[PDB]
Amino acid sequence: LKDKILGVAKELFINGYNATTTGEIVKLSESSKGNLYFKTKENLFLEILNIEESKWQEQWKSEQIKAKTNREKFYLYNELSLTTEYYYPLQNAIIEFYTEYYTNSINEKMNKLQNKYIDAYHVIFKEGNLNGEWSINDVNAVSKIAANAVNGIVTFTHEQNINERIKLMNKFSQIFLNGLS
Amino acid sequence: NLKDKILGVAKELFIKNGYNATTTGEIVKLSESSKGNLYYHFKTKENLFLEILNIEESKWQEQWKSEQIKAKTNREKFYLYNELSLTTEYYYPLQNAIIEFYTEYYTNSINEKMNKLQNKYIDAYHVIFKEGNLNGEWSINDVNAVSKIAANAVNGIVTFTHEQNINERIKLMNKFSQIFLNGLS
Ligand SMILES: CCNc1cc2oc3c/c(=[NH+]/CC)c(C)cc-3c(-c3ccccc3C(=O)OCC)c2cc1C
Repeated sequence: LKDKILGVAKELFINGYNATTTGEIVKLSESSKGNLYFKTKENLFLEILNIEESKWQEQWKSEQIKAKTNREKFYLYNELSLTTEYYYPLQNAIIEFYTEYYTNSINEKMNKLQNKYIDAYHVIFKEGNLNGEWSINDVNAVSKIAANAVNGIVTFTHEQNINERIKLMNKFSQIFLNGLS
Repeated sequence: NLKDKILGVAKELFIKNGYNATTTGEIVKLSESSKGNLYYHFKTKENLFLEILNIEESKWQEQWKSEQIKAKTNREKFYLYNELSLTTEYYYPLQNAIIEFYTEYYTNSINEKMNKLQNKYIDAYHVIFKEGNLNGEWSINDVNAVSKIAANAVNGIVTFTHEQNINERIKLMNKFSQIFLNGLS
């Protein structure tokens, strides 16, 4: 029954973490105070990141076959990253959470959510070493970089023409990938 | 000095209490000023904050100009700048008040000046890349884009890697600086 609440949450969060609150989440939704018990707010929010992280991650599975090689897949995952409505449009809300509501158990809990977000790149780079497109020496490192680099392009340019955004991402994808060969 | 005092008191107020918490009345009283003189200079708390952010911006470029003497070549400069940016986040106090503000207003009016404010930060790369071209450290026939990219690539690495110990994160950032810079030839 209580799956309805998440829609108002995902919606509201993408106003921010601070601005949205347990009151708004219930009253603007119609559900008892107790019924919402994921116990804490940071347990609710952290749950939403997974449903959106998964949604994106299965959209990428459904769209990546168009990329024939791994080199194309890298370009594409980064392009698609800009256009998706999953995960990446919450990233602002995380930055607040990252640097405010962080209990020590929450840190370790959502580190698994981090490792999920790199595995897109981990698979790609490993497969490149396999399919013979390049030779990475420390992949899990190079993935952490490519990912966070990319997240940077996506998040910190949410205020200009979308055709341009894609061009800058493409250029990055090209530079980065070339730095490995 | 009543303008500068307000900015100065506002800053330390924001640092201690955060954007949303700090009130105009507090700023007014503690700087021994008046709501009028505040409205005259700044109009809104929204704007006052931007002026602080611009003062700090200039302190940064001032700081950089001094620190970059340490790095001889433009290759070295690029490495060092990206490091400095990474180390910063750990102890910059306005950090938290900036995240509040940034998310509370990104209004096409307020967002206008926030963009103009990042262009000064991008101009740092723009120089490094430009000057590297002239000494022949690389060939970039498109210095403005690659500047935009580098800026946001670094900022992404700084901001979205708040789990590891500082040793590891400097190791990553330099590995990025290595890969990126390498793939320009
Ligand atoms: C020892 C002095 N250390 C400094 C450290 C700083 O760290 C910053 C970290 C950040 N971390 C991510 C949230 C963001 C956004 C801005 C920062 C600024 C900053 C603030 C206002 C305007 C521009 C900048 C800025 O960095 O750009 C200047 C060109 C900043 C400024 C100074 C002086």
